[PDB]
Parts: sequence; C-alpha cells; structure tokens
Amino acid sequence: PGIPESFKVLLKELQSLCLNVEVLSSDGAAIE
Amino acid sequence: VNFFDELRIGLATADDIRNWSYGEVKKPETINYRTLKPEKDGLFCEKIFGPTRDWECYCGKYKRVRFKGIICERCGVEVTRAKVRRERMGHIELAAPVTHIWYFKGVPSRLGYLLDLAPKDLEKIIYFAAYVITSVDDEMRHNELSTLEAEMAVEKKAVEDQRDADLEARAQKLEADLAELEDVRRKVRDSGEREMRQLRDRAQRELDRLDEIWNTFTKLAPKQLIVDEVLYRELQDRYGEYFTGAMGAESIKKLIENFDIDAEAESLREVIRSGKGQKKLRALKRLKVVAAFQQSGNSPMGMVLDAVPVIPPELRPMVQLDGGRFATSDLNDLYRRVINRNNRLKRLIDLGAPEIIVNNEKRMLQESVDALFDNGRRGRPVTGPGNRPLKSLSDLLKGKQGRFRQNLLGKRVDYSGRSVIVVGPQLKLHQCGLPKLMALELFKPFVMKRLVDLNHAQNIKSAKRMVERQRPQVWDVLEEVIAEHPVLLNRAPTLHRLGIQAFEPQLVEGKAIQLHPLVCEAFNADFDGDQMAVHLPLSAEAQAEARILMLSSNNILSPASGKPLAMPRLDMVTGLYYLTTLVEGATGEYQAATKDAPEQGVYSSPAEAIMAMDRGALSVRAKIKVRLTELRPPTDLEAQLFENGWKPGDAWTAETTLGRVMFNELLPKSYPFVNEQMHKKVQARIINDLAERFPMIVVAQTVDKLKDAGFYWATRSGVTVSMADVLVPPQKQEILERHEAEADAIERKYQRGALNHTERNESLVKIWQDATEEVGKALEEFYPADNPIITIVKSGATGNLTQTRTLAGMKGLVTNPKGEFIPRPIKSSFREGLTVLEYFINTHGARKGLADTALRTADSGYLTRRLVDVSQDVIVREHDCETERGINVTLAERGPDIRDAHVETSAFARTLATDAVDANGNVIIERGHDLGDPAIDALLAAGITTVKVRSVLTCTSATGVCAMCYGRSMATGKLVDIGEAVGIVAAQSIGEPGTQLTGGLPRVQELFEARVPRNKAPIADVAGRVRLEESDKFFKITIVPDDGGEEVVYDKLSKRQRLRVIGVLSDGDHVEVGDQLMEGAADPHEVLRVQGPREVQIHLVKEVQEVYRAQGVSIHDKHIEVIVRQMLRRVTIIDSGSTEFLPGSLTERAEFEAENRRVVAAGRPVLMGITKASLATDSWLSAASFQETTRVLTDAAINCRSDKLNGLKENVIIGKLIPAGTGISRYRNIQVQPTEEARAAA
Ligand SMILES: [Mg+2]
Ligand SMILES: [Zn+2]
Ligand SMILES: [Zn+2]
Repeated sequence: PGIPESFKVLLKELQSLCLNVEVLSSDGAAIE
Repeated sequence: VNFFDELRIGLATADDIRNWSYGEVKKPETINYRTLKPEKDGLFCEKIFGPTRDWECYCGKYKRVRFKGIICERCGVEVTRAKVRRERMGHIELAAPVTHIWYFKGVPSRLGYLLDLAPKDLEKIIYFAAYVITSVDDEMRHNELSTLEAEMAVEKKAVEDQRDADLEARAQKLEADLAELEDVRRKVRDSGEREMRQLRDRAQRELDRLDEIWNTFTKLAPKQLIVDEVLYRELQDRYGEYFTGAMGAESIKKLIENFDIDAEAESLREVIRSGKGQKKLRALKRLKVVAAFQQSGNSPMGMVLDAVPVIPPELRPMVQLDGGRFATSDLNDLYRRVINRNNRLKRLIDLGAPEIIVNNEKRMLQESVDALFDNGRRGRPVTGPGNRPLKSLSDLLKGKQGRFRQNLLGKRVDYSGRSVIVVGPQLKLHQCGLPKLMALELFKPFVMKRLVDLNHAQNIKSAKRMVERQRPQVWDVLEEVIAEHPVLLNRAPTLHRLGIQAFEPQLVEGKAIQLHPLVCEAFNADFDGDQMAVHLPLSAEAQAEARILMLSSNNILSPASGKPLAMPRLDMVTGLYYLTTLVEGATGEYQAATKDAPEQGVYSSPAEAIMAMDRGALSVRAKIKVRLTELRPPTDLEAQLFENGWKPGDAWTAETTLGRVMFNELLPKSYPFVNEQMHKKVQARIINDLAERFPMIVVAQTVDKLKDAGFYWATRSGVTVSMADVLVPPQKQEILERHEAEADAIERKYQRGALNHTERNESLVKIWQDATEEVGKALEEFYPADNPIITIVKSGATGNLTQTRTLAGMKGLVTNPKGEFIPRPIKSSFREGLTVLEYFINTHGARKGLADTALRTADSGYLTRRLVDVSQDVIVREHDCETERGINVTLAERGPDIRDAHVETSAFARTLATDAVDANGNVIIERGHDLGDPAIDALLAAGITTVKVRSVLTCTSATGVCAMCYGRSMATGKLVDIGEAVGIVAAQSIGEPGTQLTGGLPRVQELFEARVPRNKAPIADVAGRVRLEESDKFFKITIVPDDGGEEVVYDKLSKRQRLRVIGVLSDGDHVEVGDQLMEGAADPHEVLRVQGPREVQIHLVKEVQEVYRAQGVSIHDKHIEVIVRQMLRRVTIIDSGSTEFLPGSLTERAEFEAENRRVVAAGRPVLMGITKASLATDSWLSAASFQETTRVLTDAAINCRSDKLNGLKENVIIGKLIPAGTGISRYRNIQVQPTEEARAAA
C-alpha cells in the first residue's frame, strides 16, 4: 500500500493553504 | 516507494507556488451554462489542471491512450489520466502583492510579533487605511537636515508674511469701514474682529501643520504609520528621495526585504536581560517567533503572496445532479471573486488609473484572498444563496466535519460486509458462521481465482459471471477458498481491543452471522438485533496478523486483569452448575449398605455410569464412587495413592458426581480433579489456572468443550420460569405489615407535632429499606436450591439477588428523577403485579436509568477517545533501559501475627525493581521476575511487608517504554513484546468498562482530566499534631508542626464535608503530610506540589481504581500507570529560561533535562489534563488532528518543524505502517531465509 488519497488530499489542501509541506527521509528528499 | 521517514513544513513562497503550478488561470469563468464544458484559462480548465474524461483533450483531436507526454497545439491540454484533476495544483498571479491572513489575524499576530506593532494598526496598514514608512536613509537626511530646516524657516517666514499681510489688509479695511460708518458699527467691528480672528486661527493651524510636518520629518524611522494621509501626500512630493513608505502588503514585503533576523533576534536576547519584569515577558513573547526564523531554511519573505495557489478542481467539484441543478462548492465563488478582482486590478494597472480606485481594488482583493483563506475571521463572512457563510479553504481543515477529523479517522472499506449476528454453539471458538450469500460476494475474487485455477471457468469473465449468477459449482470451491482464510468480525461501538477478533469463516445457509457464544462478552454483543461487520484481511501480513494476534482462540485473556474474557456465561454457567452440583436422595446414589447389600453407588468406569444414566437407573447429580483412569486426582489424593508413577492408564476411586467426571473429561488430561459445583467464579479460577499453567490452545479447546457440554446440560438442567416456579415468601404478610405498624406510628407521632416531614421522610426510607432487606434475606431461607430462579442467580450465570427480590417479594423503595427516594415503597412483587400508582412511581427510576445508560456510552466513548489520544504514542520501544527505581506495593501490611484484596491489580504480572532482601538477607528472588503466585506467597512466607516493582511511572526510557518496566502482558500471559502499543491497550482497557458504572464515570473523567475536584478537600502542607476549634457552624483546623515552623491554619470549609476516619479525627492526634484532612477528593495539583510526582502517581491509581473496585470491574494498575505517566511527563518553567524558554509554558522532561545541565534554568513538576497533554505534542499532524488546527498549523508553519512520525496517529493519517506491533523496523524488515539443512534435500 503506497499512500492514501486521504493523505494526498490533506497534502494538496495544506499546499492550497500555502503551508509548504515537503517529504524527506534521513538521506535524500522525496517527491509528491 | 511509500517510504518517507520524516515530514517537514514551512511557508509557501511565490517561487515554490509557481514551481508547483502547471498553468496560470487568467479569466473569471468556471463552466459554460449551455454545453457544460470547462472554460479556457479559467477555473476547472483542462489546459492548466487536467482532462475531464480519461485520455481526452478539450477540443477533441487527441482522444487515444496510445500516446502520452504531448501537448495538443490547438487547445494546449496534455493527454493523461483524469485523476490528475485531483493532484495538479494551480496558481493566480496577484497584480499587487497580498499578505496571508494566518500570519496577520492570528492571536498573537506572527507578522505583528515579527515587525513589532499593534494588530489594530497592522490592520490599517494591510486594509489601506494608513501609509507605513519602509526604509529611512537617516545619514543623507542628517547630512542635509539644516538646509531643509532653513527652507522650513523660510516656509514659516512665508506663512508669517501672509498672516501679517492679511491681518494688516483686514485691519485697514475694518478701520476704513468704521471711519466711513461714523449696535450697527460695533456689530461690524465684532464681525471684522471674528473674521481676522478666523484668519489668525487659519495661519495658526497652517503654522501648526508645518511645525507638525517638520517634527514628524525630524522623527522618522522604519515601521511608522501615518493616519492623516495629506501629511504623507505633502511628504511624497517634497523630501521624497530621503525616505520611502507604502500602504498594503507590498509595504510589509518591503519591510521584510529591509530586515536582518540575526541582529533583531540578538537585540531581543539583550532587551530581555536589560529590563527584567513585565516588558521582559513581552520581549520574550516577541523572541520565540523571531528566533524560529533564524534556524528555518525557508525565509520569512514567503509570508506575503505575489501569487496564490489554487486547490485541485476535484476537491471543489461542480457536478450536475440527476436533473440539471448545480450543488456547487463555495471555494469556486471565492476563487471567482479573487480572479475577478485580480483581472479588474490588472485592467486598472493596464488603464493607468488613479491611486484611490487601485488601493480600493487592492483592499477588495486583500479582503477576497483573506475571505478565501479564512471566511468569517475578519468582520463579516462572504455569503451567496440565502445568508449562509461560504466554506473557505481553512473550513475544509477546521471543525468536526474537518479533513483531519472526519475524512481521515473513519472511512468506508472494500472486501467487507455487515450482517445480524445469531448464536453458533456447534462452532469451535476460532470458527464463525458466515451467510453463504454474503460469503460468495465477500470472497468473490478469491473464489474467482480458484474457479480459473480449476477448469470450472474458461476465462476470468465466465468465473465472474458464474459467481455473480450463484451456480452450483461455486459451493464445492468456496470452502476450498475459505479454508483457513480468516475474517475480522467487529461490533460497533468498538470499545476494547477484543471488540475486533479474527475467525475461520464456516459457510452457513441463511442471511445471519453465526457468532460463537463465548466471544459475545468480547464484543459486548447481545443477539437483540445487534449487527456485526465482517472484514476480509487480503495481504499475507494481514492474514497472519489476524491468525496470530487477534484470532479469538489466541486471546482468551482480556487486556484488563488478564482474566479469561472468553469464559462460559448465561446458559453454559447454569448448564455446568446443574451438571457438576451434588444432590442428596438421588438415583444410583452411594449408600454403603450394612450386613445385607453392597454399597450400590459404585461403578467400574465413567462409561458404566453413562450407560447407568442413559438407561433409567442413575441420576447425574448423585454422590457416586467411580473408578477413573484417564483423569488426574485431587492434589491430596495424588500423594496418598501413587506418589511415584503417573496415570496414563492406571486406576483410582473418586467419590464424586457422574457430572463432575463428565466435566473433568472436558478439562485437559494432566489437569487435576475438581470435585465441586461449577460456580462462574470457580469456572473463572479454573480457566485462570488453565490459562497460567497450560498453553492458550488447551484453554481455547477446554472452554469450548465446557461451552458444548454446558449448553447440552443447560437443556436437561430444567431451568424454566412459571407462576408456580416464581414463589412468594409466606412471612411477607407478617414482616411487611409489622413494618407498617412502625411507620403509621410515626404518623401518630407527626399528627401530635414532634418530628418534621424531612426526618420522617428519611426514617420511612430506613424502615422500608430494612423491610426490603428482611424480604431479601427471608426469600433465600424459603426458596429451594433446584428452583430455576435460584439456579440462574446462585450459579452466577446472570441476574442478582436484587432482581430476584424485585421479581419475587417486592421492588421496595424506587427513586425519583432528582435522586431522592419516595417514602411510600412498592409493597408488592412483580409476580403479584404493581398497582397503577406503585408502577407510575417505579417508571421514574427506570426511565432515569435508561436516560443515564443512554448518556453513559457516549461519555465513556469520549473518555476512551481522550485516553487513546493522550497515550497514542506509548509503545514498548526497547526490552530493558535498566533502572533500580520502581514503586513500593503494600502486599500484606503487618501480619499474620494476611493477603491484600487488590494484589492481582497492584503487584501481579509485573517485574521486580530490587532484589527481595529480608531481615536475614537470603534474597529469595532477584529483580526482574514476572510475579506469579509462587513469588507472592514465597515473599509472604519470607517475611517482608512491602515489595518494590518496576513501573512505566518510573521507566528511564526516552521514547515509549522498555518491556521489563511494563511487566508480563495480560493478552499473551508472558513478558510484554518489544513493539506492543501498551498505551492504546491501556487506554481501551480503562475506556471500555465506563458503560458498567453508575462518583462513577464523572469521578474517572474528573481524575483523568486532572481538574480541581467538586469537593475540594485540602491535604496537610506540613506534618504535625491536629487541633480543631468549632466556630459558628465552621471548623478551624490548626496543625502544630513537629519540625519547627509556622502552623497550617484553615477557616472557611463547609460543615458537611466531614473529617477523615483515622477512630475519627478530633483534638489530640498527630497527622502525616501525606494524608487527606476531610472526606471527598484530594486536589491532585495540591498532592503533586507537596509530595512530589511518585506520591500523586500512586494517588491517581488508588483514586481511579477504587471506582472500578466499587463498581465490580478489575483493571491492572500498569494500564492506569501508562496514562498517569503520560500526565506527569511535563514541567512548568518559573524563571531563567536559558534557551528562549517561556515562564509558565509546558516543556517535556527528557529534553528539559538535556538543557538543564547548561555545561557553560528553573522548572517545577506540573500535572496537566489528558486533553492538554494530547494538545502538547511535537508532531504537528496529531496536534492539528486533535483540536484548533489553525492555531497549531500557524504556530508550526512559522517554526518549520520536521515531524519524525515517532507517534503512530500521524502514521495512520499519512497512511504508512504504524510504529507498533508489526510495523517497527526490527519486525517489518526481518530477513527469513530457509535453513541450508532444509534446503539441501528439498
Ligand atoms: Mg443489547
Ligand atoms: Zn486537443
Ligand atoms: Zn526500564
């Protein structure tokens, strides 16, 4: 199981609220 | 990939918002009213967002799936999946920059605390009611101040010249007018004097304006407001190159551009040191927001928007209903209002309009974006149809119907059914019955797979059709498919952990779920219409989790007291009670005849006895002497007979009942004999002994044999209710009427005038309660043992002596809806039937009870919710952190010269802190033993009156807890596992039996929410001797100290609080600092500050267990202690601070200790409410999900804090495997290779 639409919608909602939320591990940053 | 360790936030910069966006919307249009298609370069636009239909352009040239990653030259739409319409973010380029409402209208204002100005003044700057000064070139002004001062002196000399000129010009005219004139003249003189006075006043006002402009020009600096507007209008044209100012957001952008965070942050660290007092607090409130922007990678430039982002269309959808009418979302109207005013502003910029209309349009735009981001925050909300406020972007996130709350915590699920439950007593515990018509659909793909695997179906579609049609061939396969493929059964409300359980689905014909009778207590599910929800776990990992963790057989023991929850109740209990219970004067009885006959009631085998029973000769409940082989005898009879060899096929004689042998035949081979009537408590201790001694499968099976046998014998028990069977006590006439003679007499005392109505009203209650008691007793003296009513209650199956008393005899006194008892009781059995009045009085308490149990479930649910959301993070992270600290459990206080009643809750299933030293010092047991009864009785035998046990309370582990400190897990019955979410287990364990209370749940939620009690009973501040002076209906308690300080005195406490019983407290006694003074509830805060954390840690447990102990429930302390821990993991800071810490904040203990050392701070212990503790977290997602999403999102966004996802409630929200059970790296990344010795032959 990858990522729920219930996360993506919250991510995109917070991106639409102009809150720059970004995903990254210990070494290397991830992409949406 | 689905692997992101952490989650960082910040503030969206116009650059990043542009980088996000694929196209720019630049027309105020949604969808064409005629054709219902998206409009070009507007909202919902395919070119910028994504295609309406899957692989189809707007114009309709490219509609094939074959090609991808190409833009159509005509329209400009890219041909991909439609799902991108719920992904590809848009943007809007604002002609004038616009600030975010969150960093402005937030309390306190983040921009306001950054730039240091009043929010009422900051409002005026943003909403174009005042100019603000951005950058003053002080040097060039200072260098050329004197020339401008001289110009100002000439400009004063000019208005002075004008002033004297006009006065001179007037005076001569008035003198001339009066001279030509000479009531008629004096009036004209006065008018002239008034006019020249007005001309003087004008010159005075002008000079005042010039001097004011000079003063305000000499006093210039950045972040300075102008109210007049004409002053700035004058200061624009003259002295314009020396400074710069503006009005709106561009001004704040220009202020942020001309800003140095380091110097500002540094100065703030000095201004706090300089002026210690009230202003230090304000400077320190100002410090935190500024200090945050330094370490933050994102710049505070992004606080203002040049471009604003646009949410994916699908989350603000315009879908036509079955007819034509639109049920449009509000966001569309806000975005429309914004893009309209943006287009109009851009058109006003293109035109070259005056400043006023542009500033007004910028105010309108600002208000539109403000309303878009937060509606009904500033002044009035935006409304469309019928005066309802428009759902904003932030309104998606906030509220009970918020994204965080509603649309993330509870969802609908596929591969899942619901149905009505029926009993399935044929089924083994692990089995459950599934309705075949449900099952068929519920496993449709799984059965399709096997139907394509077999040569039943030629292709998938024919298998789908075959299973859809319900053809005869499917049924032979569906069992082959369902064979050991478990299902998760749920019964809402899902209170406790076992409220979900996995089962083997046996196919049944019908439309009902045949549940197991034992698991009904594990669901709290009656068969009174109560539905259950089946879920099919699909993954191998899920299938495993179901099979191992939560398969009903594997978890017999509740995660509460570690008592077997799946034990026999209701019928089974009376069944086994009848089965095993002994009866004198029975059939085939043991006689032991003299001279003539043999002993008769003696049988070679249980087989023989069964044959003697089935044939009319032997009664099951007869004290017969049977010779057994397969069964193990009682512990005393083990020694006296064999004491060397065992009994796999030996022989020994037992003086029992056939039923007790048929019972022991169910219990396991090596389990010894019972020879006793099987009361539900006896069953409880037996299945407990089986649970602690034997494997779990032995318990699962033996309790199932007890179920089957129990039910089989429940029938032939003869437990049936009849008007004959329900009797009345024959003295009920004598005992009741006598209790009239005492009552009526009081009336005869009242009519004369001695006793008052209220004392009479109580004495009546006493008398009729005594009357109720007399009947309550007398019933059992009369009622025979075999009586079904007596069977049902005295087995412990169900029902109480109260219910039997209110069924037969009388209900007694029943309560009013206030709580007060009605003085005239129900003087008649339900068997006799109540009089209309006696019934009508009974209705009150019953409806009150229904109204209370209606309230209880939701309150218990909320308590459960809070207790989960506080201890959501508390897992077993490591095995052992190794700490000597613990808690000292009572365990036999002075004697026998004794066992505590609450050892099982307090001591049992825990690891020992210290080596069990005694008077001699022959340490019988070392630290880290699971504390089985042997240990407890060995420590009682050893001669110690206290034992130190390791607690979560005193666990030195930073993250979660260590396995050893928690103790033996109740679910498993072994040492707790190194990933268990003991937090949620404890939470649910505490939360569930709130429904089984009546003081009660108020006291529980009051104690857990850590509030000031309803009865504020103080504690002793200092230890000393008590002396009490009785004032005018008041207690003056003074405690004379033993140490040598000031005596503790109290004055104004109510007379009906009552003193503690320690005989009773009076003058001439010595009281401890620890103990409570008066009856009621000790304030936790008071106990914490006086007796430290460890005492209040015990006090909470003691005061929150007593309610369960009173209401007949058993929770193990450790569960409470996981909450009482999560409470006391914070400190309130007094002064010093050191690293920008605030006075009267809530900071975590471990991270505070790391700062406290200060190698190159003053914090006190605090006890906070579980809601406050759940609010106080590092993970912004959880805090945002709990309450006040805006407040915490704003506070977090500025801080740019990186969420580690150490907590699991966030991992639920983001949807990654949770850090607990089977999702921790040491479990989820286990590499299992098959052994070379096994792989060799293969
Ligand atoms: Mg029910
Ligand atoms: Zn096209
Ligand atoms: Zn530990």
